[PDB]
Amino acid sequence: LTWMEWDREINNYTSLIHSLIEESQNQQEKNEQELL
Amino acid sequence: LTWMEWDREINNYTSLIHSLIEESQNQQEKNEQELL
Amino acid sequence: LTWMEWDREINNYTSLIHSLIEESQNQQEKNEQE
Amino acid sequence: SGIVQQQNNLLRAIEAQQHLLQLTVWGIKQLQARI
Amino acid sequence: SGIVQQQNNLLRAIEAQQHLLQLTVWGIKQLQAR
Amino acid sequence: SGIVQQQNNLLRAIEAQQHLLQLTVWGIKQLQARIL
Repeated sequence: LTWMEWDREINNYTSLIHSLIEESQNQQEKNEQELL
Repeated sequence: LTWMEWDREINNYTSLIHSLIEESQNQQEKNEQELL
Repeated sequence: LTWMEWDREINNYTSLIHSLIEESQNQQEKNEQE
Repeated sequence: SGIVQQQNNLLRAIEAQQHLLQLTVWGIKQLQARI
Repeated sequence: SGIVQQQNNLLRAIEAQQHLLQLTVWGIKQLQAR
Repeated sequence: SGIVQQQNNLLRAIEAQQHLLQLTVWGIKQLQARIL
């Protein structure tokens, strides 16, 4: 592993994280309207 | 962002999440009592 | 805390997280079928 | 109901822990550039 | 399905946070190693 | 109960992750005193 690769992996997984969370928000809000 | 701000932002988020976890713990305890 | 200890607590919490996640994988598979 | 609230709780906590992750990533880059 | 999917998302969120954790630990070790 | 019991798991990894996180903070504070 180098500091260059590490940067690339930090970026991608940060992106994945932003991605998954945004998607959990949509599902959350959805699961709630399904409940009210 | 400077180092001094970083320091205070760690404390804030450390506290911010300690409170969140404590709330999750409480709900987990209530969902488990309800489950049984 | 010392660096020697730090290295050990890292390992230990890292292994626990991995047991924890793999269990969630176990469970997640179960839940998706029932 | 309790399941849906814990999901919300879990998510908020994931978010707060993400923001702490960016701060630790920030500090690592700072230090690394400095050397 | 909405509840079960959310659980999958929460898990995947964790799994990826865990990879970010391992990377920062690497980063901290390299710095320490220097 | 499957759902409830798994939420116990994900809550538990959160917590362990939080503590791992607190460990990386410490490491970052030692490194900043030395460097700088």
